[PDB]
Amino acid sequence: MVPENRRKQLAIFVVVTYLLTFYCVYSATKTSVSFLQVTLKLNEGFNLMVLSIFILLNSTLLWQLLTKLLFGELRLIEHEHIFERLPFTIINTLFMSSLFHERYFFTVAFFGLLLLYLKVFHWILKDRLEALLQSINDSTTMKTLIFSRFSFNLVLLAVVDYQIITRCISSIYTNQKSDIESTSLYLIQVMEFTMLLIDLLNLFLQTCLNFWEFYRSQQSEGKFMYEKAIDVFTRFLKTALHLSMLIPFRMPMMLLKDVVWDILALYQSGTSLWKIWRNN
Amino acid sequence: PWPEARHLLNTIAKSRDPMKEAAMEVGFYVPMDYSPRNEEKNYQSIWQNEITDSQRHIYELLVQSSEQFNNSEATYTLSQIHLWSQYNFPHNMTLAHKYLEKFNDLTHFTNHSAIFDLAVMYATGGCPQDSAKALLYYQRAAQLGNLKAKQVLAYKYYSGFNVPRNFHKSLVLYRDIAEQLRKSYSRDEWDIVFPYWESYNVRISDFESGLLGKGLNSVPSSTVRKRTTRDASERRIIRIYYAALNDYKGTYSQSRNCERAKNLLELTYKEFQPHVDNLDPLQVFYYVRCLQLLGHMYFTGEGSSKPNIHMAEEILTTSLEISRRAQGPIGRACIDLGLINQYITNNISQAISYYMKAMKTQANNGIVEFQLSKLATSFPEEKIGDPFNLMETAYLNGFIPAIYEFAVMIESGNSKSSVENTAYLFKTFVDKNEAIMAPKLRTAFAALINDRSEVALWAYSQLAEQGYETAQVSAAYLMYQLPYEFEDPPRTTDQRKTLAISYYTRAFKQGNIDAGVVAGDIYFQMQNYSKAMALYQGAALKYSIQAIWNLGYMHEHGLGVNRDFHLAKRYYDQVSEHDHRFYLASKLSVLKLHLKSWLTWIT
Repeated sequence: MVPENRRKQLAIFVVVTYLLTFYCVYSATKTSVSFLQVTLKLNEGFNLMVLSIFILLNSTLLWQLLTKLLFGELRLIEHEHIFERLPFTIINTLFMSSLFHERYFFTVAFFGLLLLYLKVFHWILKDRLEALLQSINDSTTMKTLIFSRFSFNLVLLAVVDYQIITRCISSIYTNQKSDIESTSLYLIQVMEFTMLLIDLLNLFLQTCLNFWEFYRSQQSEGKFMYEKAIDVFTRFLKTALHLSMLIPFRMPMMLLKDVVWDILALYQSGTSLWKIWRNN
Repeated sequence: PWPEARHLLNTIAKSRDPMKEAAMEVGFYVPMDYSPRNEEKNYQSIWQNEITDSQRHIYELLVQSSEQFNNSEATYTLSQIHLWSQYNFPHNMTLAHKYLEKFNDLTHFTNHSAIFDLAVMYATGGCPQDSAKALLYYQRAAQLGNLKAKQVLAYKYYSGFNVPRNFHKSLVLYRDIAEQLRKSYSRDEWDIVFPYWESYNVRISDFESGLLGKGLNSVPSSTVRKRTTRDASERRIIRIYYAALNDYKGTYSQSRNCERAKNLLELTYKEFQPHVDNLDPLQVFYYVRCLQLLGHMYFTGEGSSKPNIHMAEEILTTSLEISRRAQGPIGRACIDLGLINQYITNNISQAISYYMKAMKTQANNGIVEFQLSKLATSFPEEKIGDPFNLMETAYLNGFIPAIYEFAVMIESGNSKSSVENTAYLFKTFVDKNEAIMAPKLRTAFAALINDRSEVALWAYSQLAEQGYETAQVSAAYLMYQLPYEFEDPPRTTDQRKTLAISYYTRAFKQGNIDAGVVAGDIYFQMQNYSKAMALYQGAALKYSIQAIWNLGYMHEHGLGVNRDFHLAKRYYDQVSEHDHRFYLASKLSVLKLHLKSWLTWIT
């Protein structure tokens, strides 16, 4: 996580960043006439890069503190999962950001950083669920209080993503303007967000399945069958929504990139379906 | 005592305009505020230490001659010393006034230059100002037949400033002035080639950042010429050509030198002629360009005693032949060819051919259309366009005598001859001839770049009355510039500012934009808040961004209008829309607005 010398380097970095940004702001200020001129001066390349650095650093710090607040402290397994799975999605965000040129620069990185925080949250939530399953204790039942804590985390994520996706689809429906590229960007955000939502639904059904199993074992077929059934069901939901959304737009690149893995998952689903036929 | 006074004064060389001495072998400072105490004390110190004792002696005997006897001729020269700061003496504005008063008593309204200067000082209130005496003196100076006086009267009657508006008198005066100016030219200079007088019509404060900021001012910067530019053999031709050019077209810091460029061109041509064949890739381009330049310089005669027509024609035909291969630009070459064989020789058909071959070129400004119109007038059976159309083209392009001829044609015929158009034409011509009306721009720059700042203010102030918007903006800027934010405003008197405001206002109404913004900001600083809206609206109507944002700002605070946040956000949308780079600022402003809104929602 954070070694002490890395924390020292972090302190150095943050303080020199604040120093740089304050100095550049003051310099651009005292050599200007009006607010608008100093804005046009800050928009210049070098100071622009410095301010972007400042925003990025402060945003990452805010996100790290929010992580500390929600998930408490992270385990080594979670941190390893993160350090391993980050670069793939990071390069994917690089792809979708470089998909759009200087015209679409700021909001793209904005929403990309947001969704990045969201997927990280999703992965941590999944691994915390797996931990809760391993560390489960039958001394008490799956009380409405511990289950309420965990499902409260879940519903926080669900509601925030739902509000964002609804705001975005409302903006899409309202703005049938000439910048169809911005609407396509919005729909890409919708696609990523609903992929995350389907991840929520799958994990939620897995949690309710395990809780109902707990309920039956305490009060009173192989669960793997129903687990695989729900997994392939959610994969069907994904593929259906991916087609129904990307076909309308008629995208040449995102379409194939998604559907190749969709049909590989469909091959695996056909294998599991044959297994079901075997147990049918 | 005056004879020996003159014999001594003949040995001081009143002033050196460095723009010329810099031709044998930067920047400057403008002040920010003004205080009569500092000026008087600087004057005391200069009189104490700087003046040489010979100057003490000559100046004191001059004072004696001017006081004891009403010499009426030491008076004037002492006036000119104290006013234009010549012979290394400093500027005083009150002593000049007193001495001009005495001079005007002596001459009983008979010397017109003194009357003009007195009228200027009575209208500027430099020394209070009163328009009545100023206008009376302008009339009296028009009586004697002084040109600048008639011009400033015309500009006054044509702009509606300080008197009701009238077009008839202005048109009459402008026609008279154009008549006199045409009479001032000879037949050769007017027909063959126009004398090339360096232009210093630029406004100040464009060598520096600019007015109201950088990259924010709508009107494009006006600095036409300043040190034009863009490996052993190659760079040699580029360097030599750029040396020649920058030595022909004089710069602002350094004026022109001709004989140097002539000798250089002659040498390089004579040494490069034998083996031109091997310069095929690009050197031929600049080589033939140099040939064209040297040929034009031979043809005009500048830098030499007299023109050499035959040598010029030969070199021009050779350069044309060389340009035929690689098909380089042929503008000036064919232009000058058509010029020569039309007047020097009488072979006209080839001249018509050359003109028609050079018409569509870029290097021509207005000469071709002028020659064609005149020739078609002399021989109409050639069926070569329509002279009226030729004159329209020429005038639209910017050739000086074309303006006069086009005005004559458009007044002589209907052709939609609204008096406004004729007045505008004649005014543009008078303003643009610039070689007899306003020569003092050069003197003004000379005084500026040797740190004598006040006299530059005087000169530009005198010019601004004549209507040269550039002089107006320069004078106003020298009297008040916009201060950097979070810093004290200037410390000058009220009269200074109430004159600068009028100068900026007229500069705006003439067609310039930024002056309106600075005038609004001045009224803002003086805390009027009433007339500011007027000027800011007049600037907004012409799509000026800073004006829009400032109007929004003044709406949102309680001044004038009372806190109509709706129109405030509307104007912020306006400014965010009308341009691109300023998105962030408009958005952050609306954000501050909404923040104030929520903090008021709390209470």
